[PDB]
Amino acid sequence: MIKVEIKPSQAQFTTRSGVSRQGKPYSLNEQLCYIDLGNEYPVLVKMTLDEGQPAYAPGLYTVHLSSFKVGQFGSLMIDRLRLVPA
Amino acid sequence: MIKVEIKPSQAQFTTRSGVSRQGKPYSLNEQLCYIDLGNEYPVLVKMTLDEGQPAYAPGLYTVHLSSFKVGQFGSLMIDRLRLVPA
Repeated sequence: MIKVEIKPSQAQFTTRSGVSRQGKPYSLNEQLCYIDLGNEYPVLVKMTLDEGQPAYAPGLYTVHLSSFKVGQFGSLMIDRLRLVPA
Repeated sequence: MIKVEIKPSQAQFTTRSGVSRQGKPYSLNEQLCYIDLGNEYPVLVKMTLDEGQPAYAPGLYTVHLSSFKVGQFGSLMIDRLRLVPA
């Protein structure tokens, strides 16, 4: 299991916006977290949240299976990091 | 945990080859597996193995932490799927 931590300082999201190729508006919410990838300290990682989802609260989380998909070259890829409480 | 299965029919790798941009030869070994992504049946996924590593034997496996890296846009990515026995 991948250990992900949302620190007290990471409790908010920021929002970027713009317009798609054929006219539609979009908004993307982004939140930071720390993921332990087995180095000396956890590393900082940016997450784009799904529509209508609040920022995750501070605490410990692991990665949900829906984070993954098979890509166009047939290998596994991350679609978007989606989290569940530890 | 991601459940990965190497079936009896997937016990071998195939090898692709070629030459890099500035002259070096390369060989890449590829092996297939089934990964349970929570749909009605597991899906077929292609893996590129690391240098000097044999094909994984038939059986159940989970994903090692070294499979992941932070990408150039700061989000988590899969580098190469690396497995350990379940």
